[PDB]
Amino acid sequence: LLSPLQTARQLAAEFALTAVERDERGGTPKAERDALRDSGLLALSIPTRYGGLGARWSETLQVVREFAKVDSSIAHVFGFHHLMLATVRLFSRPEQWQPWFEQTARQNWFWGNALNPLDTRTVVKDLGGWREFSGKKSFCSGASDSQMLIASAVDESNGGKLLIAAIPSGRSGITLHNDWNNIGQRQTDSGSATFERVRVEESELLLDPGPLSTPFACLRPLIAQLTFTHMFLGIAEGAFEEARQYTLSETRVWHKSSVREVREDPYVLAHYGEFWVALEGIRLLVERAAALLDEAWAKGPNLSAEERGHLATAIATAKVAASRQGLEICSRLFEVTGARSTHASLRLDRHWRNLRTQTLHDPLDYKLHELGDWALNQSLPVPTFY
Amino acid sequence: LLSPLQTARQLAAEFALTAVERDERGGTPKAERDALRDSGLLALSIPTRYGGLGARWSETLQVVREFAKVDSSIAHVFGFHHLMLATVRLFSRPEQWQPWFEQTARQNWFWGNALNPLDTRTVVKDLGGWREFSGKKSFCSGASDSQMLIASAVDESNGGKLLIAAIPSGRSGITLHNDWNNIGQRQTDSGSATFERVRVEESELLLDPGPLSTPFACLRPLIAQLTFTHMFLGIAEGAFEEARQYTLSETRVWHKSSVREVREDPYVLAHYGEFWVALEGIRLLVERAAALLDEAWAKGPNLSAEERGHLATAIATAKVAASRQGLEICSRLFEVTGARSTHASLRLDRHWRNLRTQTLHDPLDYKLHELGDWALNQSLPVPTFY
Amino acid sequence: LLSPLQTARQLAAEFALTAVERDERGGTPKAERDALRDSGLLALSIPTRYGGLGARWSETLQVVREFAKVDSSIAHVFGFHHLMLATVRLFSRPEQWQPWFEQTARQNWFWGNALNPLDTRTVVKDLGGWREFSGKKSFCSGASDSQMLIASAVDESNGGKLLIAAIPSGRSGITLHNDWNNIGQRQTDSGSATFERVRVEESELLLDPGPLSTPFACLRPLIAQLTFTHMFLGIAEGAFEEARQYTLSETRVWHKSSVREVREDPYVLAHYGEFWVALEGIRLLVERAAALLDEAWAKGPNLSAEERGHLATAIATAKVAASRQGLEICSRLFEVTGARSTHASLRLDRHWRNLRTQTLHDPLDYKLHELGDWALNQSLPVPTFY
Amino acid sequence: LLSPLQTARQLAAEFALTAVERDERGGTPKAERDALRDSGLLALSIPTRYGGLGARWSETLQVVREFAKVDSSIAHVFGFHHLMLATVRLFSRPEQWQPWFEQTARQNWFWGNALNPLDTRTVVKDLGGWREFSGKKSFCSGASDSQMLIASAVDESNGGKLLIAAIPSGRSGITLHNDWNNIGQRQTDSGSATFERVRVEESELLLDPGPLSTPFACLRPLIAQLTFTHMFLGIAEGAFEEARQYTLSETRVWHKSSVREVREDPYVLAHYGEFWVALEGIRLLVERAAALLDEAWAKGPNLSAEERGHLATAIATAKVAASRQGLEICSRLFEVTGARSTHASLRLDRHWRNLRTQTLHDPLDYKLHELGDWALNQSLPVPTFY
Repeated sequence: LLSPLQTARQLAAEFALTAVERDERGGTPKAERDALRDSGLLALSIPTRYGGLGARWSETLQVVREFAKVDSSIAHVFGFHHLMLATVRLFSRPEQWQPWFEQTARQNWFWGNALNPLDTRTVVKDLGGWREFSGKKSFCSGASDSQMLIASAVDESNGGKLLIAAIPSGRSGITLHNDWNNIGQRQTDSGSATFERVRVEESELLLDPGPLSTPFACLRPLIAQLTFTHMFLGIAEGAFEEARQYTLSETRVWHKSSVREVREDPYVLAHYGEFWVALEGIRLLVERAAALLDEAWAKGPNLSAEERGHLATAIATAKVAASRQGLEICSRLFEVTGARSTHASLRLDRHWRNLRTQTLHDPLDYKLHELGDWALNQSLPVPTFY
Repeated sequence: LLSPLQTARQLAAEFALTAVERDERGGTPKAERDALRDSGLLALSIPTRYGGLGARWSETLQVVREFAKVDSSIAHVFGFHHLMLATVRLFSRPEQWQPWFEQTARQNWFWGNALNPLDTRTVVKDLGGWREFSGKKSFCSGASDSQMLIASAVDESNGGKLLIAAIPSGRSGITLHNDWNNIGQRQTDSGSATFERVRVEESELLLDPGPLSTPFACLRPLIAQLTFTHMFLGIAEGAFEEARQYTLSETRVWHKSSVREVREDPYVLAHYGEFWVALEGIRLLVERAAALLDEAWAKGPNLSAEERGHLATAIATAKVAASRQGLEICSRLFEVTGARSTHASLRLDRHWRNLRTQTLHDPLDYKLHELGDWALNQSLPVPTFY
Repeated sequence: LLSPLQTARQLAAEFALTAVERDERGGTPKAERDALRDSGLLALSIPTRYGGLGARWSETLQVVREFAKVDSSIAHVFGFHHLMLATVRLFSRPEQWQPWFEQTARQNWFWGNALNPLDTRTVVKDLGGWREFSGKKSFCSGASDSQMLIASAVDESNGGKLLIAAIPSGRSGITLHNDWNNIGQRQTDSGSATFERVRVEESELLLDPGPLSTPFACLRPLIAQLTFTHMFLGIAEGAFEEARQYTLSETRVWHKSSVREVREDPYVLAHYGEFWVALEGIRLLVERAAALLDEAWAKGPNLSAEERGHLATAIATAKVAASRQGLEICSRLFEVTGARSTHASLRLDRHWRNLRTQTLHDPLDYKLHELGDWALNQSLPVPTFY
Repeated sequence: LLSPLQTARQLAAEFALTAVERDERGGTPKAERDALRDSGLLALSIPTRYGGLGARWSETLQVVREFAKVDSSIAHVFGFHHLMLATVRLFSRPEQWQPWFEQTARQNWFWGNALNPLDTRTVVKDLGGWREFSGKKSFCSGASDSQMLIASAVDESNGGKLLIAAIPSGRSGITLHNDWNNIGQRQTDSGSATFERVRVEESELLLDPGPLSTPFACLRPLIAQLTFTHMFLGIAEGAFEEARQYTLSETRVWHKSSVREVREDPYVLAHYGEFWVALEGIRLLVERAAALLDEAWAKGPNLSAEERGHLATAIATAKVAASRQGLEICSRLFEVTGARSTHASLRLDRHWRNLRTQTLHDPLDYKLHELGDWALNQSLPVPTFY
């Protein structure tokens, strides 16, 4: 009866009831992941001809942003789920990803991450008709309580070429350790995994056209980067709104203030003006990047390298603004909520913690280096794994 | 044969040949204003039915922004000219502004500013069938070398209510001092004037609906504020482009640098990345406000107070970002141009000086206060004179 | 055999072995407080003629700063203990504070805080030869596991004047709730308490000269403010040292870096240069304020209001720099420690959490307001309760 | 009748009467340089046994700071004059610098700069008993209206080794072009020069111990760096004080302000609090560097490399804070002086211009790299020319 956005807004209102408790507990949010299974949003990005909803990427990422306002962990695993589907859609043949799309929309499969282009501990051995992955991996976001995984391994014999495959999460030889113990993103299950002679069929390798091939295939790392960017904006929007309610309800004026109510304090209003200017700038940069992704995705295999590069620059521009100005909002909001807002039962610092931990996996200094290379030299970004 | 934007860019190229020498000289850019007269751009905002070009406000403000990249003083007087035309359009009867629009488009009249809501020195005396303005005025931007002026006066008999009129710039009793001597905006002719029993006919009064009346009439201060905003963006864009060319042509690497060329220095590239993130955020905010102005203007006298309020918030949001981040670009650009870019023949500081002097008339602390009142209390800004 | 600074450093080393686990646990650090009892440092500020160690305030605050580098909660309760001793020294007669100094140095009494000038719930009733406190109090830092408390109450019969007393922490009618549950300062025991007809003798009242009386007595709020300031500097120094060791031991260079080791990465070195500039500025400001406190304290009751005012300005100046630049260090350090430094077993965010929660009780916007009133108008700050 | 500091304060009060006019004119401040000749301050740094005043370096640099508050150009040439005397004192034999010291104190010689370790256009040829310098030089601060110059040349035959000499400014073959045309430091005469077969005696070469030899000799670039640092603080202190007088005298409240007078506006006072916190931090860092220079200078040829390095780090720390926070003060002060403070007759932007132009010859990014190398790796700075 409701559109995807309304369905996501209804789920997020329910997630918000337990978001503070679940930040303290951590672990796997089994009940929340089951609600995502039952809502049908796991097929949001799948076209209608496969039983999906057929949303544009801007709409899919809008839901990730909506979840990140109340629960950035749920947003992370949800956004990564659609990133895994985008991975098989871009790296494999239609004979592969079409059945995967159909089965996902029908059985509500949850896709987790086991792909790390820097963790080289997992290697692949060829046994003729099948492959075997062996080694350890780190940062396996969404691996727990998932049906499918995107797993990677290095060749060693082929100069260390990276190999990507789509395998069931419960396949023999895969061990999810569930050792994720972080200060933020505490319910993304980004722990480690162990692969011991994990059989991989040739029909499960994502080779045509494979990673980092056509500019269309090179949308994969950009989708990953723009997924985090929508999460960052959502975190800041959620921290801003929760700070707004605390200021208006349970915040007393400083005893030296000239205003009787905190709604009219000049310094408080100045802080809120700063938050607004920052958020409005981030919103437009993120949404423009989302619109450019929609138009680039529509090009399909005809996508040009120049258009891919202009999209990469727009995404990184939004990601820098979302990272820096978003983190400043999550810290400065305490100056308008008051000394009583630091009570442990509120966990108001969770927004800063979640944003602080995720903005580190992609150092801002090297993104500014790339944006400056474009601004000064008109150099397009080089396609690499995210 | 050429669109107004192409005509503006062609003028801006010629203006740039003398912009540095004219910044030192100050005074009235008479040759540059005569080029605007012969270009037809003085009728840009006038609808085609009155002999004008019929551009939307976003297109007119884009030309203001394009002139500001090379000559912010010309952009200032050009934007204020169209602001004066919007003043009679919004405040007076069609029997008044229609002939004014017709004669302006036909004779290329240059409209100047003699309106100062915060200067109480000019008073109006009612003689019966006509009135007379008497007093002193300051900040009369574009008054010199103009054909018409928007002049204001206070009625000390009616509690000090402000009265606005449109009178010929050379009417008996009007004396222009040409004492404009400022560190920035040095060719805006913003000196002082003296009114000695200047006759004002009743037909020249802007009374129906008059200033600060309907939401449509309350677009006048927003157009003024958005005109400065496009100028602020243009100044920053011009300083960026000029710094870019200097970095690529004359700047030498520091002797202790790691790169052999300044194009690859990581600190230089990081600075340009910061400039790009800042500029892209300003550009989207400014263009978004321009689009809402187009949509608001199209409503005409059916414009609601709520839609006017959302436009005011969008304009102020873009003005804060353009003012703060723009001035930071005009200062930090010297860190990538080098110690030899401060030669007085280049006047590279003129962008900073122009932006620094103009951001003072609208103090940012009170704009942040207004934006915070909306962000926290959802209070729409009260329409006032700009 | 060891100086007090050497004894403090030796304790700080042992405290650091469990500081991370105790930050998660919260509650009362009973073992750490017993170590302070056996170390003799509870008599650090007491003159040698009363059995104490006779340190100057700069030396006592240096120990607070040294404890804050590894355990800001212990530094908080340790600094407040000496603040309570300064309270009776400045507010009461020598016939009162001399025996208190003697017994404290001889029995290693731990003095806690029950003073809250902004909590009007505790009232005093005059029964004739004695009085009784009744009401509820919050933010009772160091009240648990303490021998003496500085308690306050309001006299609703005399216009609400605040009355301060020094009473045993275990006197009949005093109930400690131990409900302190905060994101930071998690072992300061700053929970709430309830006073049920708690008898207070006239000899226990701090009336001569009493609070906010002479300039010498007005040093009490400045000592409190400077105690937090040394804690803020210590937190930032501790976070810096811990980030330094992590950078040199566990941090790995970004895969797109230009250096083979993280020690030579230009962005990493630039961050550490910013931390050094920030820390050196804070250190000098804090130590300069400590020196003026020593000189002010030496004047005794001959202290002038002007010298007290210049000290207040120097302390607030150092507190602003320590608060703002300190918190920035605690956040930006993650950009040089890396994505693997956010593991929950390290609790590297504890420095930010501790500093973020404590800077809220003294809002910086009003400290800047006070400092501007001196910088512009040369107006000395009015002595008030801290 | 007056001490050096009082004499400098009396000169600076007279310089301030014409500082605004002379910023516009530029050129050589002949009258002001003659006042320095007549005051005896040109012998401030010369010991008493040579007819000088015998000031410590902290006192000499204090005068440079005092001049920079009213006239940064005069401060620059005055500070460089004593830097030239320090050059012969550190690089040459007492048989050379002692007569130079005596003649300077007796005849009030003004020493100018012609030393540029990066401008390699001036070469030296050996003719047996004498040398000849030939080439062009840039940035010859204080060369005009001077009696002695420190001139440098490259050997070419000895692998390009730099050679430094002290020669009379009016020697045959030297041509001072007086083409200094800059946006700031407009009266330092930092134009170019031409050397055509300029004879240099062997007794005029500064070779024992020569440049960059002993750690004591390596104080020369540190004195140069600390001279600029005192100038930067003086510029910011002077801009702050001139802004203070304008705010209190001729600054109107914003018409939307709640305060009746500008002395009590909350945003204005906040800005002044920010200025105070910044200035106080810079003052302590600069003065601590000045004290360390005094103690290092007293070591003489016994100065250790470690003590020289710790001084270099302290100086650079003060220089970064003085450069960045000083420039921010010179820009932000316009937000408290108002829109009427940008009048060209005030030249209030001259403080920002002077500081902006000088902070570029020593890029802050590479100083932070050096301070970070110490903060992280305990690496002392490498002695190089300034």
